[PDB]
Amino acid sequence: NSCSLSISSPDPVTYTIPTDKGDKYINFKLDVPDPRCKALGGTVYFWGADTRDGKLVMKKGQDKYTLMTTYGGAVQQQLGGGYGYYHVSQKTPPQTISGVVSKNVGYKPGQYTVELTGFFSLNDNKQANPTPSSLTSKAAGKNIVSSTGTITIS
Repeated sequence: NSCSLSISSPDPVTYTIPTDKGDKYINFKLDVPDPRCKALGGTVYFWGADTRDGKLVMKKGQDKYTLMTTYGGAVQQQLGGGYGYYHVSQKTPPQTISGVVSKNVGYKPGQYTVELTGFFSLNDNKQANPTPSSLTSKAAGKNIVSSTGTITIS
């Protein structure tokens, strides 16, 4: 089938910097419709502009910062981030992506924008687990989505 993951970031996340290393996660609400597409395993693959592989970047105006974004939500244990996929069933809820700020920095206050993709690798006709090798042609044929959320530094 032909399906994609939603991207809904619910307003800027409030980054509390109590001790600089406070750290917080920015939530992007991803969701794949049609249980038929989800039945494959609806593997969640996302990437932004982070410095490691591409995860997320907080940017406002001319201030873009690359942070190590590793997501949770429903991720398998902790194997997340770029190429961090989970096993979605036809009855699995939307997949939430969480972005982690460079807590080694302690950025300056501001409402930054975070760019994220987050498609699901669809296999069709299997109902078990999609092929991660399909990521090699990610932009080709696959319904890669992209949105921009927000991070309020505090």
